Amino acid sequence: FSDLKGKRILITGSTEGIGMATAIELARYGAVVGLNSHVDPADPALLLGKLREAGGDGAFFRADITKTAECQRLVSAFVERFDGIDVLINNAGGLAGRSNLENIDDAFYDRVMDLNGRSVLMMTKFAIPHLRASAKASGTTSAVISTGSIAAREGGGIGAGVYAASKAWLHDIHRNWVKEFTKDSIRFNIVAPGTANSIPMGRFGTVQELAPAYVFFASHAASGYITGQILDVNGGQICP
Amino acid sequence: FSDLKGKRILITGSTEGIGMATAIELARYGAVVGLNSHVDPADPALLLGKLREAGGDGAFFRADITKTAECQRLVSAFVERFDGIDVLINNAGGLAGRSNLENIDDAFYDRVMDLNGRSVLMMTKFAIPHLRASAKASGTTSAVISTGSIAAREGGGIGAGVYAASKAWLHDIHRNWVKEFTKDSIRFNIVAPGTVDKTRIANSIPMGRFGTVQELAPAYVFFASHAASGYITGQILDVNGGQICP
Amino acid sequence: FSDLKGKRILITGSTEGIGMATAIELARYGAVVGLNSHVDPADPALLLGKLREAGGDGAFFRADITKTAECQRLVSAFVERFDGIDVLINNAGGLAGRSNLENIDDAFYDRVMDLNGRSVLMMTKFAIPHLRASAKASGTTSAVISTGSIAAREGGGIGAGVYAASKAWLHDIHRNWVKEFTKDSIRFNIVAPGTANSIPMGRFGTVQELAPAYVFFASHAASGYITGQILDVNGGQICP
Amino acid sequence: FSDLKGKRILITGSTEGIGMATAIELARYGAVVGLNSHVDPADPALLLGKLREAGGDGAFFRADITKTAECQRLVSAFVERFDGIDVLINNAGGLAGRSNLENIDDAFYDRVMDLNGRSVLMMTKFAIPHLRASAKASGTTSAVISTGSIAAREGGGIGAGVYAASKAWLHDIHRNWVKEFTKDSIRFNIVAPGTVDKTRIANSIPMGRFGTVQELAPAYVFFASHAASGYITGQILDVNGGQICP
Repeated sequence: FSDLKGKRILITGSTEGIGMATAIELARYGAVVGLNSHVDPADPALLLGKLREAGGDGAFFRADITKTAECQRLVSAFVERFDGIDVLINNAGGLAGRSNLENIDDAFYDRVMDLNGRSVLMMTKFAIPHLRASAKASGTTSAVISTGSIAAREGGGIGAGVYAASKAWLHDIHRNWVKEFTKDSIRFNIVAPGTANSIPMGRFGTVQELAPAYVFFASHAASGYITGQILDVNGGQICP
Repeated sequence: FSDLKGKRILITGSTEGIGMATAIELARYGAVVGLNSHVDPADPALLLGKLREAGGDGAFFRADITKTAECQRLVSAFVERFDGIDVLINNAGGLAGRSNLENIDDAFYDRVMDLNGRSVLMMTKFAIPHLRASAKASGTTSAVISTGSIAAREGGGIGAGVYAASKAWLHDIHRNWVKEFTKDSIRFNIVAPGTVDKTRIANSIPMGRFGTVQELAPAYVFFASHAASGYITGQILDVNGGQICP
Repeated sequence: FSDLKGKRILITGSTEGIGMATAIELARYGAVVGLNSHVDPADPALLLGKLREAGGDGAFFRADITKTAECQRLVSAFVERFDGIDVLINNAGGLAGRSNLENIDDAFYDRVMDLNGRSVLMMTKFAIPHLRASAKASGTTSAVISTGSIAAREGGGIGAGVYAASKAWLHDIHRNWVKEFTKDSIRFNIVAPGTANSIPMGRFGTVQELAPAYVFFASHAASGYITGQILDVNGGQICP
Repeated sequence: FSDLKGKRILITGSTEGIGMATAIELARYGAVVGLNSHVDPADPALLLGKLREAGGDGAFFRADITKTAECQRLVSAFVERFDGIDVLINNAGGLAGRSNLENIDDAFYDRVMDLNGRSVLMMTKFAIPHLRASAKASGTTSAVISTGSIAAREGGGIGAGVYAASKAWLHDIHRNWVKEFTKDSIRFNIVAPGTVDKTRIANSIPMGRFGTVQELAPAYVFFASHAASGYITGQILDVNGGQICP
């Protein structure tokens, strides 16, 4: 993954969990990583230290990407700082509460779909021209990676229907983006985490077991001929 | 399909296309069909005449189901007329325009997702109580049938990404509803049309032509009948001339 | 399903279970049904009586379709009797024993694949020219229906790996046949039965709940624009 | 991928194409690679020289793995040389001809299914005991990686039906092996190439060209490394320039 050195990678929802672990793993190969959350972390400089300690660089950008204006602002701020985008990682998302169908109102639907649907759509939209520029300059490809879910495939847990559907939504919109943007040499791939006795490996995954898949999809040398794919990382929980 | 006689079937978006053809075919087996559109058909009496001539009955209910309040109102109106719901057919939906990703704004996203996402969610939400009651009274099952799409599987055409995604959204939410509502003896199935009535799309179809609405309706009849499909739930039947073989 | 009247339907493995139930249901719409098993049933005339009582007709043909020569003989015998084939139903198949991977030898592999693979391949092969002729004469379509399985999708039970794989094999070869033979107006579809607490409906299916799907796929009026599809009949056991 | 140093990786069909490229890329991380072909390469010393120049080691083993006896013999030979197996890569396979269905005879069926079905079954069968022992000794996982195909998903080209089916067979038997062998800390994953090195096939690929073997190898390296993919089993990674997006 020597081709990740100096690559400018914007990761949404990356101050904790999978996003932060991915940021660090990418930074180990010299990536320049834009961290993001809707809230300021306790110690932003510490996160930056971990990126630089690993061998890369970066910055933290606060932005609430449930709002389209904020997606625009985040992309513009990242490009102002680093002069472009080589990889976008759509990682921000989540359940945003649980509700059986009969208790779902407009507010609940809006909340879940803004977090998991509108955010990914608009982040990607605003990143496209920068990703297009990146691939043109490098003569290789640029990349989008999005965090999917097992729930996209088998409906998710009771009360998590809208969330599950939003991930199926994501998995399929990537297929559309392959059709539109492969001509621009932009690749699109998904890492789909699982959720214990329904898991063949008999345990939940750790963030360290998720990060390498993102690194793989980020590197043109590793995955340059790979686009429109979903790699499920779930200890065998589903074998699609 | 003799077990469809008297069954009360609410079909959203059924004044034209697949919905109207399905309504007529169900009426042939004596179904009582609720026709619906967001706008008034120019003569509802004629459409209802066709249902009765086929051998069934029904009524027309105007409701713009992109609005949650309208979904509640439509279910209430149908239940006011027929006291209950035995089958809900979520057929309303559509592209609502095309846009390359870089031209998509909030309005475009909201429009497509209200038409294909919010609508089916809220229609199903408001119908489920009645479907539950229906199944309990009959001792068999009640049914939800939703119109999906090939685009749920392979991303749809350029400009149709949000539509495509909204259909994948539907296909997967049905899987969730199987988990929640199979205990209430409610079945959930999808008919996923390919291309229904250009040369390039036809060449991508092994049968070399687009489908007709008459070729779509029988799949809905099959999924509506407990006798035919009583042990079938959580499934998608693609009707597409071989355009995709999933 | 009024267009099934007089349709000549050859069903392999149809003296018991799904095959016999399907034969009867088709006969209710006036179909002429060729029954088949590798062994003579106790009372062949009784089965014929059930077809005729339902409203159709038929005959019983004994043939061991694990052997290609027997597939040829069965097709030739059916056509000798009824002058053609309008629908082929590949229903013969089954586990043929259970074996964990380490105990699988050539004999086991051969047994399972002859029953589930070679049989379907060769039955369909020998039927094609008759199915081609049927569709040309009717001006509509002729049809192949094959019995698949949930096991094609999720690997089957422990010890049933070769069986499970043979069903995935079937599901995919149908996709190839769509490409080759749609130009001949021959349709190909699959009914995929499930196998209790892993089943949302909380029970196993009955043969009566399986038969209608076959009738649906057999009728041009019902499924004339449907080819290359799999309808899983499994009480929600998998929602693919 | 530092955890690949010294790992003993048996790759069937690895004197050319994807197998040879994968062998070399693994050797770069210090792997000990068993090269195999059903026929003798014209100079094995040269191929082994490339493995050592890359930074690894290995040996060549001739075996026609369409025969079960040869599968046993190959595993025995590799284990005789290196005492065990840490990763098995089932890469041997291929069309073995094309035939329209009406021209397929028993010989055609047997040939394709021995090459793509029987071979992978028996190679995996004979390797599993050693993979089990390997995982126990290391305290991590051992791995099986098998070469699948786009044809497993969408039926393959005209004439390639049995090949296509044999790859679907493989994709699904891996799912069974996850159920049986995850308890032994053996992982099972598939790399499914699309088209690897005509104008019509290229136009069906969004990237507008066939893949190269160098673009396939990294996926195998990823699946071979417990550090990279230790929580990944029962998966298929398609490497196809967008030809199918499953």
